[PDB]
Amino acid sequence: FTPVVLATPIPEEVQQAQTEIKLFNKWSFEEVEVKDASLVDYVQVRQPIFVAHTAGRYANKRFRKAQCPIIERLTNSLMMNGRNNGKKLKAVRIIKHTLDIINVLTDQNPIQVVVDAITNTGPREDTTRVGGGGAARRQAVDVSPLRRVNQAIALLTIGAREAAFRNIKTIAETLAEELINAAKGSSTSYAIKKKDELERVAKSNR
Amino acid sequence: ALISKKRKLVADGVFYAELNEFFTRELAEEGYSGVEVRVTPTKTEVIIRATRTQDV
Amino acid sequence: TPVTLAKVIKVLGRTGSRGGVTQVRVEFLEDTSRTIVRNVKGPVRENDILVLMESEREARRLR
Amino acid sequence: AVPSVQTFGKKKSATAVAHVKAGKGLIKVNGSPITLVEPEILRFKVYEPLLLVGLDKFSNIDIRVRVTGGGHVSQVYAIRQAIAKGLVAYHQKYVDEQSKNELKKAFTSYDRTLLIADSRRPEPKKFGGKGARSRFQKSYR
Amino acid sequence: TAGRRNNRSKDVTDSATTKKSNTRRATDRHSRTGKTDTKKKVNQGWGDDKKELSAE
Amino acid sequence: SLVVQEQGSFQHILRLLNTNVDGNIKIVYALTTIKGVGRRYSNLVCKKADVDLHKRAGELTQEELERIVQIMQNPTHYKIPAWFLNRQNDITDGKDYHTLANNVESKLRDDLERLKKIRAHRGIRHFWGLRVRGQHTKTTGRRRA
Amino acid sequence: PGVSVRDVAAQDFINAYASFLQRQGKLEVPGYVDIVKTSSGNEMPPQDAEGWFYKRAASVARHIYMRKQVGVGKLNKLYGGAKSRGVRPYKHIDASGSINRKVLQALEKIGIVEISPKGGRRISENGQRDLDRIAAQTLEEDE
Amino acid sequence: GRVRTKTVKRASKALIERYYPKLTLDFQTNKRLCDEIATIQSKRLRNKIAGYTTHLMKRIQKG
Amino acid sequence: TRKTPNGEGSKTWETYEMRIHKRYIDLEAPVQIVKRITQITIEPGVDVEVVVASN
Amino acid sequence: AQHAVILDQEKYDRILKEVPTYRYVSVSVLVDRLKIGGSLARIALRHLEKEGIIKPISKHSKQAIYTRAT
RNA sequence: UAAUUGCGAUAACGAACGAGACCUUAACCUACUAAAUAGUGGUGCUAGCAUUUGCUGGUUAUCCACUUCUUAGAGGGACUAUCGGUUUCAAGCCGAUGGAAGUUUGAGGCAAUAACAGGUCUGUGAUGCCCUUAGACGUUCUGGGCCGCACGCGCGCUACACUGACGGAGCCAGCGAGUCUAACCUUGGCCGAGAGGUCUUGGUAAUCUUGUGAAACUCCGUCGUGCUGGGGAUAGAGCAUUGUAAUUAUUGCUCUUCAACGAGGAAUUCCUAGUAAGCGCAAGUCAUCAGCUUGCGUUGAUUACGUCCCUGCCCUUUGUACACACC
Ligand SMILES: [Mg+2]
Ligand SMILES: [Mg+2]
Ligand SMILES: [Mg+2]
Ligand SMILES: [Mg+2]
Ligand SMILES: [Mg+2]
Ligand SMILES: [Mg+2]
Ligand SMILES: [Mg+2]
Ligand SMILES: [Mg+2]
Ligand SMILES: [Mg+2]
Ligand SMILES: [Mg+2]
Ligand SMILES: [Mg+2]
Ligand SMILES: [Mg+2]
Ligand SMILES: [Mg+2]
Ligand SMILES: [Mg+2]
Ligand SMILES: [Mg+2]
Ligand SMILES: [Mg+2]
Ligand SMILES: [Mg+2]
Repeated sequence: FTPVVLATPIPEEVQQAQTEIKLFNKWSFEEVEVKDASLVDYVQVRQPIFVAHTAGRYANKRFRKAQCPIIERLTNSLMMNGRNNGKKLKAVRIIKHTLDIINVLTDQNPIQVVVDAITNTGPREDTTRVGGGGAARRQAVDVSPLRRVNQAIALLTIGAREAAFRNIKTIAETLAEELINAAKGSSTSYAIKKKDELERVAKSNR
Repeated sequence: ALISKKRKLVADGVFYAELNEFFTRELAEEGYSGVEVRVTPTKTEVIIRATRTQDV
Repeated sequence: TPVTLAKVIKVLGRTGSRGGVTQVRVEFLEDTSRTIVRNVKGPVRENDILVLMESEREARRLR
Repeated sequence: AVPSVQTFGKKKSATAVAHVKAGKGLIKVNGSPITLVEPEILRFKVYEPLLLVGLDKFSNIDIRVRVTGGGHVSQVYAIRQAIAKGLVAYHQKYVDEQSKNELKKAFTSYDRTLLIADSRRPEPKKFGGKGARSRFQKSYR
Repeated sequence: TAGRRNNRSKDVTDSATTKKSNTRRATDRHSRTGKTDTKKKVNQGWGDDKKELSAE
Repeated sequence: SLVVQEQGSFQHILRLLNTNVDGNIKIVYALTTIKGVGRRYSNLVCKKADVDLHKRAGELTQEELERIVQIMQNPTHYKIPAWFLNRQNDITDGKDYHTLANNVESKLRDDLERLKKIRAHRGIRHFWGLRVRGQHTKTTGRRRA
Repeated sequence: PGVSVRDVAAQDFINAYASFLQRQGKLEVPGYVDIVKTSSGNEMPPQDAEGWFYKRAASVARHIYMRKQVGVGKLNKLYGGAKSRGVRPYKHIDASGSINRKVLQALEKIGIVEISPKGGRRISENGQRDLDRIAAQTLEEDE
Repeated sequence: GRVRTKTVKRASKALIERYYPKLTLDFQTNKRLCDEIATIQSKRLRNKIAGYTTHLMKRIQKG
Repeated sequence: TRKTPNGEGSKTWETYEMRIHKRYIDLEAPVQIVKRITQITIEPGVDVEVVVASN
Repeated sequence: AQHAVILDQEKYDRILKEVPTYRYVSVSVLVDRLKIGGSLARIALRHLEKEGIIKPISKHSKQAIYTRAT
């Protein structure tokens, strides 16, 4: 990669990967393709980044929320429930650990496994509350791609958080564990179950 | 003397208020319209605005 | 499972009493030239892609 | 006197000033090499401008930066801004325009807001709540 | 007949859990004075629109 | 630090100071289930007796334990500052003590009794099962007794 | 190459300077060490037991090398953390002006720091020496 | 929402009325015109006016 | 300060303020001009203070 | 206070034998084996690293990661 | 449209108050004027490490120069600009590009007519009337009380932990205030485990406290799921501080004592971007006392970008025997 060194020296692994390929903590942004129709344009993956910490303005326009790198979107949803509001450096680190753990098990790309877990837990159709007067039935509706991504992330993180509460396992482990099972849904994961049953309920009313 | 600049400017403001009051009570039948004070070397100057200055 | 893919043609408007539901006309990418109007859940713009878990059905007004 | 410029960067109330002169390629923040900077999770943030434009191009210059104000994040976004803005300010008065314009192109394409300062800023709180928007709790009766 | 124990073993009077008690809100617009006023005495104070020209 | 072995030497549930102590918990914190000895006091005592903090309760030695007790009931001779002790300057003999185990139950009564017997308001307040330290008794402290 | 402590990572510098004075034996370690709390805003004393006087002195040293002059009040405020008031909210509190003042005299009698004019304590010319010395030693571990 | 008040719209009407020779499709020079030709108390007000004199100008050329 | 003299009503705080502007100009002069400059250029509201030397 | 707190030489050997086939080993992974409460677990990771059987791909407190040796 | 904000229709045409304008604060100036009470480069003077020039500091004036950063005067800048979609191709609205900034640029101040038996006579030496006025309802002095505890309701603080407690270590803000006929903000040095004490010192302040080295946070360890080292209520014993006085314990410090609380029923509050939430700090009060408020900055999300279902209020239409106006 044609090394070069100046007064204050920049390290090898630092020099090497950075100017070669623009990639994660260290992980490949290339490959990593969304295996489902739609769900593309709503999952970021190129443009590539270094860490999941970015100060963007994603909130001031309706759909621009989707242009955020989806790894970072996964992290943002990690910091919540009171005490953990803010505290992204915490979260950023947890993701880094999580990715490494996911990579150890069943190889591939941990950033790809993330993409798998997202696409698989998004409900295709759902129900809402339509009054009709008095006792209200439930109307089936087909949920958007955007909500499909959001709810996928929210479902994944929550289930991991609750599974990481009051037990020896850490967040990164359970977070990984969830994503792994949610790669191809094993129905052993909090997220998949909730997805399937949202389409189970949406099926019985139709 | 020897005052803070902050306390000094405030103190002067309070001085105007109390002075302004005393005239508004005292000079009422002279048509007291309000005052202004000019701080100079050697003197403090107080100008009485009144429609009727012959009684003042 | 007979999965069916459809692209959003148009944004018709908001249904539902609360109003968090949108009426949308779509075109399937596999075997085009037919359009059905579907009720969505989340936020939607034109050229999105809705996965219709059952190919032939539709709805109009909600309460 | 040698060829030299000075730039800054701002995020929140943090303002990071950087002096870019001609030299053997040192990069220093307040006391020290750019190679620490600790948060260190955010380390690759302030590396970013170097690797965006390529690890060379600093060989002919010297970079020294100092930060006052802000916080352990707020300053990190500020210094990387002053580093990149400086490299592009240097080619402005010394190298040729077309090299500069390629730098602004290689930066802005990706960016973080590297040449451009984030305009966000704390909103004044008002009475009736602990927050700017937030109100207090009311019980009715 | 003193201390926590005794009080703890006693029932709590109902007046504890009672309400705001109101007592004369909805009568607020109806004067209790029984007097009222008179148009003449009011026209002396505030003048009447009948004599207005002579005022201007 | 290291991987250890021992054999059968360590025993769970060792008894000292008229109380029981769990063997598998670290010795500094193992000493705390005894009345009168908190986290601080436990720590300093172990350090003064020259015992390893990384050890559990079930380990050490019948001699180490014996030493630990000896210091707890004579803190002032083994050079502990006596701002470090729970009962100092008495009110009878003026001496400095540290009351331990079953005895701390005894010295609460003694003290509590002196107030009541002397008819001090703090005493009277105790006898009524109320809060002494002067806190408002309207809202707080309902269930209690 | 040439070296300043500014070229060494904050943590593993002091750790190496800590392990230095430890290895050394010329200390002045008052003896109320292991019984003291390092602040009123702490629950428990340092976990290092025999130690940690080195670590602070090594911390203290470096901090005072990094600037003109510092006093006891400045170190009290530096090292002092947040104290749990129990059921009451947290507040910032200063640390012990004994541990710090005695650390200042024990490093001075050892010649790494001197009482400065203007007030405070200035890094000793001999201290620059020794600090820049074990600094470069630490960069040897990464060679 | 940005809706120009009467005062802005009213002046712009009155300007394009009598000053159509000169003005322009360009705000920047129209701005400079107003400072010379008209009396306005604030920079902000003038820009609001000059901006709308420019809008009306632009579409007049379309009929 | 709260607006109400009493306590009733939703609690409306109101904050007044007073701005203090302070300038200084250094002159190297004889005795004449200073004394000429201090007596005149007087003004209500402008506090004029003239200090001396280096210390 | 439910098992897993001390040494029990049979456990030591259990470790040396059972650590392989673990793709992921850590504090949580050691406890899940019905043994080794978290303290000695954290020590175990260090001594198993003295020679082989685990590769330190991770770093720090609250997260440990090791892989079977190659 | 945020707006009787406009377009348009039009027996109306053109106008004023209120909205808008305006004013203040936060954003952009390598263009203007400058600064030992702000700061940079250079040079002396000077310390350390490497030595090959180097790297990192010291020196309220040893000098020379500058104004990017800081400060505040005068200006400039935005007008929803340009282009394109949509619409009576109207006012407008939406997307893209550019831009310090395009949600009234963000947040405030000011704010017409009219109503209420809203609240305040306990802010006023504002005030009608009534009451009282020497055994006083005047006033002062001693002491107690407003804190009193079977319980009902409301704003909150701290938590039930392992995105954690603890211990070392890293170590970064902003809005403020501070002493004259006085004792205010306090660096520094010693003594003390602590709280604190003592000797001195700078400051009427961009000059000194103060870079307010604040806290969450970041790092390395200890603990391991057990009411545990989570939690810190209650209570014992001792030491200090404010004050004439601390008992019903003003506050602070140390040891000990180690409660409820395993995410909270029916219900219900607040909120759309540097916002929510987490986090501390200054100021008000203040001799001493913040778990309160007013502002401040730090860390920094999820989800809408919609509707009239619930609730609240406005608008027409309509009825009226109400006009002191459904009390
Ligand atoms: Mg105990
Ligand atoms: Mg600190
Ligand atoms: Mg600390
Ligand atoms: Mg300037
Ligand atoms: Mg843009
Ligand atoms: Mg009334
Ligand atoms: Mg009044
Ligand atoms: Mg009261
Ligand atoms: Mg309230
Ligand atoms: Mg605790
Ligand atoms: Mg900590
Ligand atoms: Mg003592
Ligand atoms: Mg416990
Ligand atoms: Mg909850
Ligand atoms: Mg206060
Ligand atoms: Mg209050
Ligand atoms: Mg009618």
